[PDB]
Formats: sequence, C-alpha cells, structure tokens
Amino acid sequence: YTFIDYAIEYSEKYAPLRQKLLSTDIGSVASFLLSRESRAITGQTIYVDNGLNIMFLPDD
Amino acid sequence: YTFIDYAIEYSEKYAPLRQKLLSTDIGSVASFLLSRESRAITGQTIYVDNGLNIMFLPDD
Amino acid sequence: EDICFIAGIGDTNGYGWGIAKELSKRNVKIIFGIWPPVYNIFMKNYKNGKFDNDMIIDKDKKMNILDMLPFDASFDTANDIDEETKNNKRYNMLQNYTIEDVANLIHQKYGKINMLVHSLANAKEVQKDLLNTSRKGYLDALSKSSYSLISLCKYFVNIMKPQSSIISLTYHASQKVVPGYGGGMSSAKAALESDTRVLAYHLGRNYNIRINTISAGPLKSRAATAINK
Amino acid sequence: EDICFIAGIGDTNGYGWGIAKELSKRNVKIIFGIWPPVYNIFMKNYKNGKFDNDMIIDKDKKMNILDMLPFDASFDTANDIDEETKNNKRYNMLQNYTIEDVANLIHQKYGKINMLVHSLANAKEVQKDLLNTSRKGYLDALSKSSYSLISLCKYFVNIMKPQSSIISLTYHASQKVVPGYGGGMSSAKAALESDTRVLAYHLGRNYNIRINTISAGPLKSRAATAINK
Ligand SMILES: NC(=O)c1ccc[n+]([C@@H]2O[C@H](COP(=O)([O-])OP(=O)(O)OC[C@H]3O[C@@H](n4cnc5c(N)ncnc54)[C@H](O)[C@@H]3O)[C@@H](O)[C@H]2O)c1
Ligand SMILES: NC(=O)c1ccc[n+]([C@@H]2O[C@H](COP(=O)([O-])OP(=O)(O)OC[C@H]3O[C@@H](n4cnc5c(N)ncnc54)[C@H](O)[C@@H]3O)[C@@H](O)[C@H]2O)c1
Ligand SMILES: Oc1ccc2cc(Oc3ccc(Cl)cc3O)ccc2c1
Ligand SMILES: Oc1ccc2cc(Oc3ccc(Cl)cc3O)ccc2c1
Repeated sequence: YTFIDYAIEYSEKYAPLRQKLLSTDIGSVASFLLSRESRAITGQTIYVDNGLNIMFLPDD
Repeated sequence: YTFIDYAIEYSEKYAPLRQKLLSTDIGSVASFLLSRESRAITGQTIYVDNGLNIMFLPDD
Repeated sequence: EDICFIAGIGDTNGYGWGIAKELSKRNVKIIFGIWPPVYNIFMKNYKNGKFDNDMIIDKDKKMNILDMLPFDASFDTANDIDEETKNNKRYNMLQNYTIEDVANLIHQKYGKINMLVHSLANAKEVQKDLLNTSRKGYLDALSKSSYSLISLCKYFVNIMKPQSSIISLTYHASQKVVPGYGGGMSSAKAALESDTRVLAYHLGRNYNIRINTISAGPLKSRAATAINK
Repeated sequence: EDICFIAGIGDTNGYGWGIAKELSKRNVKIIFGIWPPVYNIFMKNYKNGKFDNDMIIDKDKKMNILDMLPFDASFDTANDIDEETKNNKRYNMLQNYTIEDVANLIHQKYGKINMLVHSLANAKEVQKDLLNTSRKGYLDALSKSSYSLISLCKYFVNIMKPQSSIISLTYHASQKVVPGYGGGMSSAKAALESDTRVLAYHLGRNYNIRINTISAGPLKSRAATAINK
C-alpha cells in the first residue's frame, strides 16, 4: 500500500514518541534554526522524526 | 595557560562561525528544546559550538 | 522585517507549507518559489480560495504571502535554459525563473532577505533501486536535489544580510538503507548533508551566515505518494 | 505555569546560569539545585546582591528565581548518605538534599513541574589522563556525571507532567579525543550521550517525556579551570 504508508505506519508504532508527525513540527524547528536564537548552530543535521532514528531493533 | 584558554582560543580561530560562544547561546537552544516547539525531537545530541565539530583540518 | 524565500512549494501538503505556516506565525514575510510546471495550477487554486483555511494561523492570524514566483532549481542562469524547456507550454508564458533571475527579481522588489529555505527534491528514477538507476537519472537527482542548494547559496548570498540563516530538508536514508528510496535520492541526500557542512564553513567564514539541514520523519505529501514501493 | 529545575549551579559563570537567564526570558519559574559545598557561599552572595547585575535580562526583566535548594547528585535517597558527609561542616546543617528528597520537596511545595536541566559534572581525577585514572576515580566520574541523570529521571518522572522535557550538557570529547579531558570525563560523556538515547525510549514510550543533550563549545566556567592540562 505504497512506500510512504509503510514508513508512516512504522514510525508511529516504533518511534520513541508515538504521535503523528505534522509538517508544522518540522516547521517550528525550521523557524527556530532560521532565527537568531540559534546563532551558535551551523553545519548540523538536526533530526525531527519523533526520535525514530535512535532505534535499532523494533519492539514487536 | 590552561586547557580552557586553549579550547576557547582554538574555537574562536577555526570555528565556521568566529565569535565568542556565550553561556546564553546554549541557554537559548536549551530553551527551545525544553519548550513544546521541539515536540518532535528526542534522544538527540544537539551541537551548539559555532560549528567547530564539523571541522577536520584547521586552516593555517 | 524578516523576509524568507521558500523554494519548493507546489501545494499545502508538504513541509514547505508547514514551514511557511510556522514562520508567518512569527511575522516573517514569505516568498514562495514555485516550480513552473505547477505554477499556474497553484495560482488558480490560490485565487479560488482553495488554500484559505490552510492559511489561517492558529492565533486567528492570516498567513501573509509577500509574493509567489515561478522558480526552477535546475537552471542557474538565463543562458542555461535549453530549447526543449524554452518552448514547453508550461515555461512559455513565464520568464525570470532561474536561480539568478529570481534572486535579482526578489532583490529588486523587496531588497535583502535574511532567511532562505530549500525544500525541494527530484529524482526521475526514484522507483528503481540504486543498482539499476542510470547515470542520467542519478545525475538528474543530484543536480535538482543537491547542487540546487549550492547554487541557491551562491546567488542568494548577494541579497542576504549578515547573520542570515539557511536550511534544507533531508532524510535518514542517506545514513541507513531504506529500500524503496531509490534512483539516487539517498545519494543526493548524502551529498546534501555533507555539502551543508562544507557550505557552513564557507558561508560562515566569509559572510557570517549559517546553514543547517533538517532530517525529517515521514509525511504523506504529494511527492511522497509518488514513491511507489 | 512552566517550572524548570536546574541541577548544577554554584555561580553565574557557568552554563546553568546562562540557561536560567534565557528561560526566565520566556517567563518560566526557575528552581536552583545547588551543590552543598558551595550552597552557603552562593546564598551569601545572592543575598548580599553580588549577582544583581547578572540577573538583568536585557528587557529590564529581573531574572525570577523561584527557589534555591541544596542538592547532591551523588545520593539517590536519604539512606545513601554516608556518615562522614552526613556530619561534614558543610552538610551537617542541611537536609533533604538527595535526589529523591528534592523531588518530593519540589512536589510538595510547587506540585508537578515540566522542565528538568542536568547541568553538572564531576571527576576527582580529571587531571590524570584516561590511562592513569583509577577505578575509583573513574567510577566516581560516571556516578556523579552520568548516573546522576538516570537517577534524576527515575525520581522526577513522577513529578513531571506529560510532554515534559529534559536536557543535559555533554562535550564532543566523547566522540573525538581531546587530551586533557581526563579522569573518565570523556567516558562519562560517552555514557551520558548513549543513556540519553535509551532514556528517550523509556521516557517517550511510558511517559510521553522527551530528553536530549546539548554538546556545548568551550566556556570559561569555574569548573573549566579545574582542567589543569
Ligand atoms: N515527506 C517526507 O516524508 C520527507 C521526509 C524527509 C525529508 N523530506 C524532504 O522535504 C523536502 C520537500 O518535500 P515534501 O516531501 O514536502 O514534498 P513536496 O512534494 O511538497 O515538495 C517537493 C517540491 O519540489 C518542487 N520541485 C521539483 N523539482 C524542482 C525544480 N527543479 N525547481 C523547483 N521546484 C522543484 C516541486 O514543485 C514540489 O512542490 C524534500 O527535500 C524532501 O526530500 C521529506
Ligand atoms: N564550560 C564548558 O566549556 C563546557 C563545555 C561542554 C559541556 N559542558 C558541561 O556543562 C555542564 C555544567 O558545567 P559548567 O562548565 O557550566 O560548569 P559549572 O562549574 O557551573 O558546573 C558544574 C556544577 O556541578 C555542581 N556539582 C558537582 N558535583 C555535584 C554533585 N554531586 N551534586 C550536585 N552538583 C554537583 C557544582 O556545584 C558546579 O556548579 C557540565 O555537565 C559540563 O560537562 C561545559
Ligand atoms: O521525483 C521525486 C521522487 C521522490 C521524491 C521524494 C521527496 O520527498 C520525500 C518523501 C518521502 C520520504 Cl520517506 C523522503 C523524501 O525525501 C520529494 C520529491 C521527490 C521527487
Ligand atoms: O571535577 C570536575 C572536573 C572537570 C569538570 C569539567 C566540567 O565542564 C567542562 C569544562 C570544559 C570543557 Cl572543554 C568540557 C566540560 O565538560 C564541569 C565540571 C567538572 C568537574
């Protein structure tokens, strides 16, 4: 049922935070990185994925 | 002249961003992570060091 | 007066829109860069109020779009437009849609900006696995999805103020293998993330400008639906 | 009402103070967790107005400190306190300074909080390179600098509201070698970063709580000087 539906399904079941990822979640992070508030951050890859990236083996 | 003076001087000469790192610089980022504005970020190590960590070989 | 150019918007279902919505929440003027092939269809949907609800900023505010310009990240300058695209129905009634032209266009109408967002990707062969992706497809993916960021910076840095900031979107596929994310997208994202570091050095030392990239999770956007796997 | 507990503040020259200052910019009540050895010196100075300037938040705002409590991150509960420190000239007259005691203390006076900052580190043998650090000094570094975070989480998770956030400070010496960062501090930061991930899993799944760690650059704090190398 399409690649994206698998990823979203997997992300909502195995990520540390089991919540729906909204485009505005990335939006608020973008907004912060674009402001002077983050003057000391540069050349970084910030993960905004409910933490899925830290998992290795899934629970179920 | 101590380790910290070497660390600071080296950071202000080779970091992608040449400027003094203030305790408030980390403070503003810590503020973002502690608020709901970062609801989708967790289990991460965010670098606030003017980008120093991305360097390998110093310029001169 | 913060001005932000968001390159890579064709609708309200992607991240670019989520980014614009959150920015205007903080009163920053937004300029959209729309891919020519869907520019008129976008303006049409915009004019008939199809995005009206999508523009209501939580706090009862209305999202303020300064301008919407046709923009194609695969063309650096005017003399880069080939006759095939030069005659295409979608690009005919449009002009000044190259990275350099829109940079000048924006500078001329609104002056210097201080925020830039790269939120676009393109891979003709995303449906084929890396092994069967062709050289033409692979390079097309890098050209449109990776190099486009470098060209944006090179040309836009001239119309940006010191201490400006730039971001782009990437996917973890560049670091760990995700079957289905083919055609060189993974390669392009890997180049994007590395280029971000290198560009951070140059833009940081020469202009005191910052650049970072966000590695987002899955979002059922229009382009996402495309990836059939 | 946002309430943040900052563990690790003995002066205004550290990161804890910079974090506190910035938080008060957003109007969050700050609760300080001071190490007993420097508690009296801190209070004495605070009261004698030796930090009045340091408490000025640009917009005239006066940093609002809700409470100041003695806190020792090496003791989980009251029966973990050995007699020697129990009767130490600096601790003897204080009470409820263990991790579990400050959680209950904060809970009984202010109720549930929603922000926790781990801003402390400690290594007796920091002056010795990793190769020549003793098992005792090494374990002491991991106990104070790393475990303290896990223990803070275990006890504070019951006084924290859902969707609360936790952060700690780390240093790049955990990933790359910096000679001079001894005593097992590099080891402690490696563990801390790793534990931040494992905890993000347990806290996220069970309590809807987030936890991240900030890898900061060099700051000439009081402790930074202890690194005689
Ligand atoms: N959706 C996700 O699950 C996901 C996850 C992580 C990262 N990303 C990244 O987010 C970014 C935006 O993607 P999205 O998923 O929101 O989808 P999206 O479909 O809204 O965005 C892609 C846009 O790029 C534009 N485009 C293609 N070629 C172009 C060109 N030559 N010039 C200008 N515009 C061009 C298209 O008009 C389209 O609107 C991409 O970089 C993508 O890789 C997305
Ligand atoms: N200053 C830097 O250059 C630098 C760089 C990167 C990371 N960090 C991190 O920042 C954090 C704070 O350090 P800082 O450098 O701002 O210095 P700091 O001297 O203000 O912080 C250390 C504090 O921890 C407290 N402490 C020690 N043992 C304790 C215990 N058992 N219980 C409770 N408190 C105890 C001390 O009172 C002291 O105030 C540390 O975790 C450190 O690793 C600092
Ligand atoms: O021609 C193409 C092919 C694929 C694409 C994927 C995109 O964004 C993503 C969608 C989903 C995921 Cl999991 C990652 C992405 O980068 C964006 C544009 C694309 C254009
Ligand atoms: O007993 C000790 C010994 C060393 C310490 C170093 C600290 O913070 C840092 C200071 C400078 C740098 Cl570069 C990194 C740090 O983690 C903080 C507390 C410490 C306590």
